[PDB]
Amino acid sequence: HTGVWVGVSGSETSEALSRDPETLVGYSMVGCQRAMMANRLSFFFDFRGPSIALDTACSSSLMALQN
Amino acid sequence: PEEVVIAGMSGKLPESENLQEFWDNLIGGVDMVTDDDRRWKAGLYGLPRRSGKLKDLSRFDASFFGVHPKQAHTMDPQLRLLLEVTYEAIVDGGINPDSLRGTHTGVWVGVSGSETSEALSRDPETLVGYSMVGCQRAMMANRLSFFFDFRGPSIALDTACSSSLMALQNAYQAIHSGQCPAAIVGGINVLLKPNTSVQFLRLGMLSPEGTCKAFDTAGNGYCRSEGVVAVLLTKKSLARRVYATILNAGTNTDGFKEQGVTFPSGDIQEQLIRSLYQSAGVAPESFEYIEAHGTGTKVGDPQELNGITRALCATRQEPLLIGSTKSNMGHPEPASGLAALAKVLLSLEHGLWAPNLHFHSPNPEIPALLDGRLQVVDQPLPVRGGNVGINSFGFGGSNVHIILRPNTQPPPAPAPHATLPRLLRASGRTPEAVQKLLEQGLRHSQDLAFLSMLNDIAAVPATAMPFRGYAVLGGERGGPEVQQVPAGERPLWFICSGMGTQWRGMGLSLMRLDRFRDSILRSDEAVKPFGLKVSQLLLSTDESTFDDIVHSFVSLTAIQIGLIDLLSCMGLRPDGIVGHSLGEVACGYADGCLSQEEAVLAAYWRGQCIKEAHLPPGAMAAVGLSWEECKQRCPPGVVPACHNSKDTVTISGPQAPVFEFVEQLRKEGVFAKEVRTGGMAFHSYFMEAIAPPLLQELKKVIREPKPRSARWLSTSIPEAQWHSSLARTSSAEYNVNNLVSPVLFQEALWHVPEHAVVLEIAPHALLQAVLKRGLKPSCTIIPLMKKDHRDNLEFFLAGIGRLHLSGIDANPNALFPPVEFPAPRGTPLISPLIKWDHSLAWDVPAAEDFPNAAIYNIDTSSESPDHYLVDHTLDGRVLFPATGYLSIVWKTLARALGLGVEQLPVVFEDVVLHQATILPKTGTVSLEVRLLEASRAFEVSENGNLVVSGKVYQWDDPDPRLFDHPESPTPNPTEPLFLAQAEVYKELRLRGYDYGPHFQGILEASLEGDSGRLLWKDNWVSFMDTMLQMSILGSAKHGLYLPTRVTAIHIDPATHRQKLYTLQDKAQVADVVVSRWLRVTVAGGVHISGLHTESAPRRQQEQQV
Repeated sequence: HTGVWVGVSGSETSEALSRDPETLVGYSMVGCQRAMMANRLSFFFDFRGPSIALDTACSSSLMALQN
Repeated sequence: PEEVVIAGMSGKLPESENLQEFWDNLIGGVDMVTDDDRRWKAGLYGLPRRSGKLKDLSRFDASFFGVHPKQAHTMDPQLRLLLEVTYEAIVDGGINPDSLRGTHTGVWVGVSGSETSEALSRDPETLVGYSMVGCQRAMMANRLSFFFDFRGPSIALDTACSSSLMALQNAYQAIHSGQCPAAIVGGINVLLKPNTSVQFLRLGMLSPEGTCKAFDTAGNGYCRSEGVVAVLLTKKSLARRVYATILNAGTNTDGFKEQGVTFPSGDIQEQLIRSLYQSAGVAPESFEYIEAHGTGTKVGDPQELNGITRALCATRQEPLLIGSTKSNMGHPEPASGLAALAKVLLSLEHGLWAPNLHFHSPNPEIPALLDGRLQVVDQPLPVRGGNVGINSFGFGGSNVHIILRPNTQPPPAPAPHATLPRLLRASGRTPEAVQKLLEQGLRHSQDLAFLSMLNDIAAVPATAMPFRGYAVLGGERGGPEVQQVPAGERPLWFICSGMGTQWRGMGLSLMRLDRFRDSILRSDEAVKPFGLKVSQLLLSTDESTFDDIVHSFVSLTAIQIGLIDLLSCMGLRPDGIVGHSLGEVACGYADGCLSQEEAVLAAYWRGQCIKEAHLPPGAMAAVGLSWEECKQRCPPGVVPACHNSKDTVTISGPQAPVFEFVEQLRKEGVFAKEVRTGGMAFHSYFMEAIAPPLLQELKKVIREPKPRSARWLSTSIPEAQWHSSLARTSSAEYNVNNLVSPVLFQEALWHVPEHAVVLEIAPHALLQAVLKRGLKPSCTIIPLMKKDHRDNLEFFLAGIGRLHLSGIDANPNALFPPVEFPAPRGTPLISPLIKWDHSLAWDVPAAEDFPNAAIYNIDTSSESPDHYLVDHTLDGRVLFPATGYLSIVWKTLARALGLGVEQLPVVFEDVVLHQATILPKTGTVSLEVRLLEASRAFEVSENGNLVVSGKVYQWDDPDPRLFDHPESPTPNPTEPLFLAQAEVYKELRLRGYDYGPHFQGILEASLEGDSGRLLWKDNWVSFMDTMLQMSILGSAKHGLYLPTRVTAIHIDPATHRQKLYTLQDKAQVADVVVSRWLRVTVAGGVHISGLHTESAPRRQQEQQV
């Protein structure tokens, strides 16, 4: 039941990959969406606990550690 | 731990402006997914044509939330809506947000989109720092914490499709362990960028039809939608209304899956559900309705429903109802959980289960539906009873589940206090909001809990909500009163009137309250020994009950003390206290220097001692004469009794001389009236004999004199003596002195501060006219009672309402018995009643902002740098000069090359003006320039209409020879006479050109018009247009000719700077030459050749008549 808490405040790669609607690819979202920062870790490492990505305005890492 | 309840709820959902419209759509069966093109053109990039979209995103009441207008435009629409939704949610629970200020209330918001930030941060040359503060995802919760002043955690979750429900679970955990007393849970989603929908379509999640047909065989996907919902969670103690209690809430992740990340796993959901309902202690058979995810996916639906079947339906006899709200409104990704929560709460409140749209045949892979274990809500099914389960499963693999216990508080049993009228006080940003609150409260006047909740939130400072209103509910009459509240604080003053106010049966109506009856009974216990029961006197029908002086005094004092108790029950504290004749004791009690027992006993002993004297009769009558004139005019044995006001004074003395003086005064026409003296003179020498026994009796009753207060302004002691011993302590001596001393009431009125609110504590507002006349005009007078009124309770409630309307804060609830909480199920929602100030529309990103051309806005406003264009009026209407197009094209070319305008010598060729653009008086016109570097061609357009075209390119090798002035058409004009500026422009006016000061650049021009001098005002457009004016000046043809084609224009700033020379003034000029043989106009560093001018209609409308 291990949980993953990730504090991320930037999503620039998703913005860059999805800019062009004609040639953008679907699986770009599965790899770039903020929620997938923790969900991908839980998927690979097979953790059944909470999988949350926080922003919380520049204290995201320490807030995730507190959680 | 403490219990967690859902105190409040609000939100804006697809095609619903509030929760009441959302319920009207849910129960009514109207599909909330629309086909319009509000966000972007339908069918873009092959996207589905249908999706759920809020009604309006460009509304926000910035002034209320302390946001400057500039930051409001750059703020994320999600946050703009979420601030209002959160405020609505807080009040919806009956909790005034001021109570939560400074606490550790937490804010958890589930947001999974930052489209607004991307649009505002696309231009590095113009983006401002506000867009970071307003649009950053971290500010979604930090802004709410900042405005509402919450000291608890402020996080913004980003798990997709579970962000809002995960936030609710986190808030539940925080409150459960005692970390927070209350929490704000929010979820927000708005559709702005089509590229995200294109990503979802490529992934295969979206449905071609756009319909989220959940639980049906034909499930192609889901359809996106946007919604904003906020929920207030509080411990059991703070909740006023409890929609439902959270028995347990948990979360877990699917972990590694063979199929992939996106493929849902039903076994993990089953484990989560089973663990939650086991740890919560709830048996599976208790459940009645399960809010499945129900996105309509061909794979997710069977997995989720089979997990539910294996977890809950294993061993329950009655079928388990299952429903999904996404078939009604669509799928808001992060705010999906809170939308289902809102649907469940509304269904529980109204007793009916909103059905699911688009369900026709069950999915064959779900055996539970075929054999009837799971019953889908096809039709509105009445609520029977049991727990409710809400689960949302993000597409990334994060699961969240919730167990609810619906509130089932039965309506309270009827009570006597429900019969009598109640007071409703409302506050709002605009008059319409106050009227809405008052009307909704009146429509449910019988509901005590609803009225109490409304009264709780109405206490907002007049700065935040400037419009206040009140409405007495259940009275014999009374429509709502609405009016604005003047800013600033207003002192509250108590004025207690003297004798002459008592009337038969006074105060019986007010005794149907509990506080007044309690005070009356306490007074009765106080003066019980003598045998006078105030209750019997008030209830006694005989008119002589208040004819007896002792009964009059005792009952008057008791009623005034009861009124003071009622006022002090609401929390009102006076700033000043003025007494007129008797009521000084009541004023003392209001101040505190006298206790109720002491006050009543002193009044009674006062009255009884007055009787025992049996002194000769003395009648006192008010006189229309002024104080000064009457006091010297008084006959022997008659003096001025009370200085009520400048215009009227009251005198008491022997009946015969007083009557003769009254008749004499009537002779003179001065106002005369003999007030009821009961046959005994007051405030005269007759009371001098009564002094000793009264003082001794008061000492018997009063043994511990206490100091007077600063608020109390003694009207029996002259102001010069306010430092005296009697004025220091309200001992028996003070009362005895006030009995015989003259009543200097008007003297102390001058000290009432401007804008004072005056409450006349008395059984009858006798001195209302005196207060009006003798008080500052800004002051306010409130009776609080009336003589022979049908129901004095209604009058008192109206007085309290008027006190509320004046900015003073008084809560009517304290008067009536407390209402049992939590409120009964079915109490009307309060969030839909909140109306804001939405007169202004704020900027919102458009589809054209996001990725998938120079623009110039010509603004003629005075502050605009292009204001000089207003001076170029042709034929009575403003036109953009052709040189204006040339200048903007030159600037665009300079920017393209990177050089500054003055560094780029440019060449134009084959310029053609297809149409003339007309600058409006108000607004702006956008001109767009597109350059083709390879072809050396340019094009100016307006609203997609071509206006100018030609060829522009840099001048590689400038030749100063070009700008040498050409040979004159005439070698020797030999005329000393020449046209000056005034004459030149008089001629041009006669032709039809009306140029203002900025475009009058010709200092002089030769008679033939070939050669002249031009000004140089540091402006290129004006200079080139001046050259064109010089060219036109020579034409013999009449009419209004305007440029249509220019073969070639050469501009060289270096030779322009070199050619310019200064006159005797500091102004700078350039010599111009026009050659009609060679069709060339050379001036300074500009060279125009082949100018072609085509006759304009020169027809103006509304010509002078």
